[PDB]
Amino acid sequence: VKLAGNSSLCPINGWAVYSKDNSIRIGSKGDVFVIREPFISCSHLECRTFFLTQGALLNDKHSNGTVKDRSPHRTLMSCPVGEAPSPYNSRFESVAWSASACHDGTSWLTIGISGPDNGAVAVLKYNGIITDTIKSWRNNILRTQESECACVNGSCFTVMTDGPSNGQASYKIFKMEKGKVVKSVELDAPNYHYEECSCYPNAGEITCVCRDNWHGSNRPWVSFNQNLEYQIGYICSGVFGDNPRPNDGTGSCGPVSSNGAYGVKGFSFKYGNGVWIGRTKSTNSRSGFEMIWDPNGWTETDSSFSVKQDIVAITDWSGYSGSFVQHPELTGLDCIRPCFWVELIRGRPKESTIWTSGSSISFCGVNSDTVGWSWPDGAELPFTI
Amino acid sequence: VKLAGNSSLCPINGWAVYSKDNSIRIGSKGDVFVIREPFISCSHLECRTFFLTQGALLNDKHSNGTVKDRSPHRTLMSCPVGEAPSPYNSRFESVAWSASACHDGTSWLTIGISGPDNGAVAVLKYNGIITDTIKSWRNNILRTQESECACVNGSCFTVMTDGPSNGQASYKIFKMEKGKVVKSVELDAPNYHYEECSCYPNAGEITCVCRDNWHGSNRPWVSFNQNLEYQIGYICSGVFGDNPRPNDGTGSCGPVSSNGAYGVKGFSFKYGNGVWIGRTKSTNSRSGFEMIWDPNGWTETDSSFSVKQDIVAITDWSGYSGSFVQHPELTGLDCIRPCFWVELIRGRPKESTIWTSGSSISFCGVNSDTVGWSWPDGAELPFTI
Amino acid sequence: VKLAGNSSLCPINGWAVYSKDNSIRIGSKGDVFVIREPFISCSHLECRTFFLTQGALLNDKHSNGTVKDRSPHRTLMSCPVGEAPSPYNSRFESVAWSASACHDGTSWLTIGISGPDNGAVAVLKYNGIITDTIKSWRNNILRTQESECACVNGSCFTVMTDGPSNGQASYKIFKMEKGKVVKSVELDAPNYHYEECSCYPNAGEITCVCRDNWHGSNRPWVSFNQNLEYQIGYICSGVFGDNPRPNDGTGSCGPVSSNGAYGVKGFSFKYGNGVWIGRTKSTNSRSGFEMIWDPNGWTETDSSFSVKQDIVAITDWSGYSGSFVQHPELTGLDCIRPCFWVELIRGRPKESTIWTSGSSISFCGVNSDTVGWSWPDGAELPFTI
Amino acid sequence: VKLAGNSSLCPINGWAVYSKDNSIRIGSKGDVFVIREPFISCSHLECRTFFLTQGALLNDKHSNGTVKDRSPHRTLMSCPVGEAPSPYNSRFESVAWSASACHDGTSWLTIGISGPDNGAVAVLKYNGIITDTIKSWRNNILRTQESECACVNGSCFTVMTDGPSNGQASYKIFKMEKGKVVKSVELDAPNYHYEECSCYPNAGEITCVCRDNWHGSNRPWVSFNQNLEYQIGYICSGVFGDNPRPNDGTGSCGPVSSNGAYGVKGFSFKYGNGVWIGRTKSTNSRSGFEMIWDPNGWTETDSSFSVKQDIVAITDWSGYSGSFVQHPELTGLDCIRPCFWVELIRGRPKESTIWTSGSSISFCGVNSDTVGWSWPDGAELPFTI
Ligand SMILES: CCC(CC)O[C@@H]1C=C(C(=O)O)C[C@H](N)[C@H]1NC(C)=O
Repeated sequence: VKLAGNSSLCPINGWAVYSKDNSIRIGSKGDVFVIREPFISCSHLECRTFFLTQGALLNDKHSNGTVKDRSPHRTLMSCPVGEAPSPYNSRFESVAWSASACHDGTSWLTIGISGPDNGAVAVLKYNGIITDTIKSWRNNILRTQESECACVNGSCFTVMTDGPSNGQASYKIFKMEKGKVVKSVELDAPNYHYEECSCYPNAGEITCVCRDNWHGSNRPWVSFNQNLEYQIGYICSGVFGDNPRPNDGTGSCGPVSSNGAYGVKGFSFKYGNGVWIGRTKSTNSRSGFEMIWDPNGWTETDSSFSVKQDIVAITDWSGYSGSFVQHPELTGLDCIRPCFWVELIRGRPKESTIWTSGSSISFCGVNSDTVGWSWPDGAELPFTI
Repeated sequence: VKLAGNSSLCPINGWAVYSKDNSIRIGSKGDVFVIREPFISCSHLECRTFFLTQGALLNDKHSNGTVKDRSPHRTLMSCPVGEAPSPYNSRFESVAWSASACHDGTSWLTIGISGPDNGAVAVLKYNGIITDTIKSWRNNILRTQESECACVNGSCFTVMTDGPSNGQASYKIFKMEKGKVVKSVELDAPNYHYEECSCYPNAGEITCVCRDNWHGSNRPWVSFNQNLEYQIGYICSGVFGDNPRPNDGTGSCGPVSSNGAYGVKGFSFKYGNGVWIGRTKSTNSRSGFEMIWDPNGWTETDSSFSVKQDIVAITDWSGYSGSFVQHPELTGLDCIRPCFWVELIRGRPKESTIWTSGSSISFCGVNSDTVGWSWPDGAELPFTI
Repeated sequence: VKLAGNSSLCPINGWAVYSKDNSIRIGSKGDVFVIREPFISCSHLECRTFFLTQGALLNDKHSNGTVKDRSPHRTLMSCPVGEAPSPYNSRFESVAWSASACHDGTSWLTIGISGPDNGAVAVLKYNGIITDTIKSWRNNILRTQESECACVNGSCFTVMTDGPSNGQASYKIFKMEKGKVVKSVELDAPNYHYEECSCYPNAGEITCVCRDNWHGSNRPWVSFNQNLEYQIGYICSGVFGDNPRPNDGTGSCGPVSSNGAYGVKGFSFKYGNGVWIGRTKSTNSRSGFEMIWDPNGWTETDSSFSVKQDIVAITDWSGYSGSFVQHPELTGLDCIRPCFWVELIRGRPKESTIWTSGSSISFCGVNSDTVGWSWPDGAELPFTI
Repeated sequence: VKLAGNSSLCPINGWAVYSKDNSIRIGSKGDVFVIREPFISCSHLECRTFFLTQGALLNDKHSNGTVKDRSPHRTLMSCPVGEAPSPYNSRFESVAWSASACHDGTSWLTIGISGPDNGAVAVLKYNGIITDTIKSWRNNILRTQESECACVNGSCFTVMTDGPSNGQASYKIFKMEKGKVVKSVELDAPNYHYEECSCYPNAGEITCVCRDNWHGSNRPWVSFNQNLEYQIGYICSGVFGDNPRPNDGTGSCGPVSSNGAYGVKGFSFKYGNGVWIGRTKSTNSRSGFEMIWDPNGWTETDSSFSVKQDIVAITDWSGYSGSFVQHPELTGLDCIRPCFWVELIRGRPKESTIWTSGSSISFCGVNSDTVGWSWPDGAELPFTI
């Protein structure tokens, strides 16, 4: 039975720890994969951590990591949440160096992009069997979310970008059913920059908060209806979401240029005019992580908010973070659970090692209360190398 | 179908071995988690061993174990009974440094506490999805059973403590249905100290034998109806069940203060006025274990009992122990099976290693006869370190 | 639905290879249990390999193996046929240093004996939960088949022995259902000696071909009905099946003393007055294996037989072997498929290592023709130790 | 419900990446089997990777590899597609130094041949249980596909060879039902040489394109109906498909002798008079790989073709490749989906190590577009040896 996306984000007051895989600590001795962007996505029955791997284990020569980001050895795989991703507990999903995945309530749709930078191609797989293909339309690094795609009413959607990671690039939103692109639209988003979008369903529409790697310290967003009729803008909140960024001053609804000329995959959840923002604690490094509730900051420009829930201390590394959803059909709830996962990145380039991998921690919505704390990766570097 | 807890504990003459995971021996080379409190719990179909990990494997630098007991890496996981807990074979359950779990006939209820000591939050999950949150109400290390909770008529129950592990603390009994607290009661138990409760259902009610870390050598207990109407007291037998403890002299039905101002998670099974006391063989160390049947001993003070069955020889190390039950819905029996597990602690503080982990063995009730013997951990220490 | 054991053994011409796990060779690097007696047994749906482990892995110090045969760490487990037994693919069955198992069409019956030599106890489990217990009745190493028991008409049967491994011992046949011993009989077998029986159903009855460790070079047998009314004897064939043994001279229908004073778990299939005998090739060691078809040989004394199918060369080590059965409920055949398995033992006492473990190979019945060959263990000893 | 093979090959334009296991890169630390000929075959629900192993893991002394190809330790196993084959994730299929496998829509049929060169025997299994045997009829290395067999309307087919791998050999086609040979036919192919056939169903008929190890640079083929009524020939195209082979000149419909006096296992898909040809890029080594579409090149001789899609750069190693198929009962499509896998051989004889193993990559049919690229093994040799 197809996942209805008609309900709304549940009302929350904080975030409860949902999972911590300790991959890198476990991986010191265990056969753990060296990985990146470990995003979570759920079905009507279970939740899985997807991730991309260079096809190498921690503490092996092959973790050498000097390799180009986009190698032909990169693969999308998944394992059950909270488990250290190893070759013994991971299901192969697709060959790719950028990807997303989501479940329509019936089957898994995975989207693995691979090939050369000037002709990369996205392979879509419904229940593991290739169902469609998408080719680079700009011949300049076709790439996608690196987190869950969103499904509604039997249709799933994703955002892909092709073009420079500096100036303008091209952005298309795709609508697919049973792994087949039935429709697609190129956003008319001049002066906007979209990368690694974190999308989620809400009352039959999709919202995505993304990364602006070109020229914005705040994050750009796009929300569209099942017919790909959209709207775009930037979280106006002066609690800037991107990293690097400037100190929290006065925000704006289009690209904040001071310091926002790079970035990190992140997310944000829109509540009315308010925003729950996840972000690194540091303004320079992918260190620390905190959730911030700025009621009415999605439209207003302030530096003030009302709640801050710590997640990872500034003294410990973080990295990519993205959002994921639990549908009522999995929960029994009468709303959609917003949840998020954080990538705790270790090694290069901030640490003196030959490799780079990450741990995940994830949290979920919830009305009852929570607490802030620090759930860092916890590995002692460097490794036997 | 919900688990009816209306039958009573099955009459028993002794305890037959049920399982032994050999985790620490296998861990010498295998990828086994370093763990603590591997309690067992069963559903209407199978039994699983739950345990807590620091997220490190045996024989690996990260099992350094100089970390605070309650680190943010401690996680609750489970694997089939008798298997070595490894990331290749364990299911992630929850992020926690204290917890319990129990199945109600439908799904697993897991309860994992994490967070700082001045406001730990218990996250309750039903079938893997968060269903409730309980906050510390004293802001002083909120903690729970470290063993199977008890379900009856579709409602599950547990006991949590908040406050000091020395003097008076606050104790509450929780009642939840489908992972949600539907009723809670604070016990009016001045002079009492409850910690790491071993609870079990009997005839529609729950009886818990716990640990008094404050000032008792005998174990305190609580029993309660499905409406949290309760009774409390201490095991009066002069066969003191805690550890440390004094030599078996004359008990009392309120905390025996000679020598019992510390302790160890243990259990006991009440039959009528008698008791099966599980406890260590030594009175100073967590070494050896034995089962003891002091009939007319739960209400009476003596030193005399009728049976003693050896489990682990004074010469070997033991540790936490807890009860678990096997319901007729799993068993086919017309009564509830009393079972228990014993944690075989190796390493620190009694050995000269840099870690602490434990193996597990369990036994079940039984009418037929058994044999006393010694099923110790069996690992050679130290390890390659 | 209960396995009907009413059909007869299928007629056969030779044995086709069924499996080979390579455990020891794989075990040089992989995490493989050091095991003994990996007998195979099947249900109505799958076949599984059971085996006993010392709770240790190949190439780790704990395989030190100087440990008594009967240690409290010994456990009964199982993994799918053909797979190397590791703590990552094996199910835990029971704590045991002697064992047997068999499926009745509904659930698995396992029997694991543990405890001291003067009072061992056999734990029976039906679907993993304890259903009965049997204590030593001579207080001298209660012990069992180390191979599949036999089920017919929803009752399973096994043979246990208690008493010395030299002179007269005591022999009992247990009839159990749903894992509960519903009847037992002590064989009245003066001058007989039964250990490690390999039993199989045929035409509603059970026949077991065992090992005489006391004074026989020929194998003793027992066959009984569902009411435990039995008959007994020795394979009369001069193609002596035990090991050690003399050169094939003239056999006798009661113990052949010469050279018959020790032995190895073996099996044999009776077909009318003929026997399919499996035995080692050497007469002083456990090396080589061959299936021999001596028609008119179970009741006659000859040295002559019609067929010999090599299985393991004399230049390679073998060990225990036993029979396991297919039933027409798992096969679709109108008869019972006789199969067998052979244990390839490497290490001590024949080899200069610190451990002993074995690999497994299996073959089945089959009407079509096969080929004799040699399927040895294939590991290079000694190991990294 | 049995798999109908009544539909035609789906029309296609190129090949989308389906999987990459990186087994070598991973085996560098992880416990992965050293394998050869990892063919893929699918059921109506999943696709698995079958491979053959020597019973040894990478980076362990048992991969020493000086061993005859045809050892008694060689086994057929399978694991999900895209996963690294390890004893922890692979299922045991059969003892075999040559094999094939296919699912008939109901259960899997595996064909494993083992035994000595003068009289090997193909053991057939249906759903894990032996269902027939086929003995060498020339006593000179009976051998089969090393790739998926073809199933149609409930009958599966395979091709085996017996005889010299130089001069005339003997070649037979077999039709089986429920793993039982129901009909076989010897090809009347004087001057032809068939080995390691890649077969596939098309419109209720099977087509196989094989290896001529005797005196052919082009590949020989056999197509047959459900009654084993057949036809034979060679791919006439001057786009020589074997390796070694000469530079692409003018070919012939009968064995091209220039340089095709050895070879490598391969495939091609027939569409009308056209042919999709999968082949290595070098004419001397098993290096690189590419798909070429030579329309009107299955019946014609040219050096001209229309499309060339790269799969592995000339600069990297490659190996066996085979066709597998996806049926409509699995895909939902209305036609049979052609796919292929490529074996990426590392080590001996081309590199300086003591072992030989292969990774795998695979691609499927597809109407949308794709891209040529290189997806090499990526392992750094030599290993710690
Ligand atoms: C014996 C003929 C056959 C083709 C030449 O040899 C194959 C060549 C191989 C090869 O050249 O890659 C390896 C195969 N595993 C082998 N199979 C057998 C049956 O031994």
